[PDB]
Amino acid sequence: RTEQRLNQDTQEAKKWEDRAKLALTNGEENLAREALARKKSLTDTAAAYQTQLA
Amino acid sequence: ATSAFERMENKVLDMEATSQAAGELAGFGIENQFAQLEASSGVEDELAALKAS
Repeated sequence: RTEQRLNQDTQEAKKWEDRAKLALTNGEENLAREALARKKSLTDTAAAYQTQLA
Repeated sequence: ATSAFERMENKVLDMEATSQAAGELAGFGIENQFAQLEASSGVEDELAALKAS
């Protein structure tokens, strides 16, 4: 359960990098900055699940 | 969202049951080494046939 949660967050973090790239090709800085804040917070929840899994 | 949580917890129970089935073979050396030897010897036989061809 905690390993599949870690996989779900780590693929979602890569989907927020895809959303950040799409915001940069659109030219929307506020959406690119929100997508960075989504990556920062979701990689922290991934690290919490990885610590619990360890 | 509520019905998706029931689907999620059912698939988590399948993953825990799958992990328990894998743990029944973990450290069970006789079946673990038998499966490894069957796979290894099957690949070596396929490569021996490829070298003969």
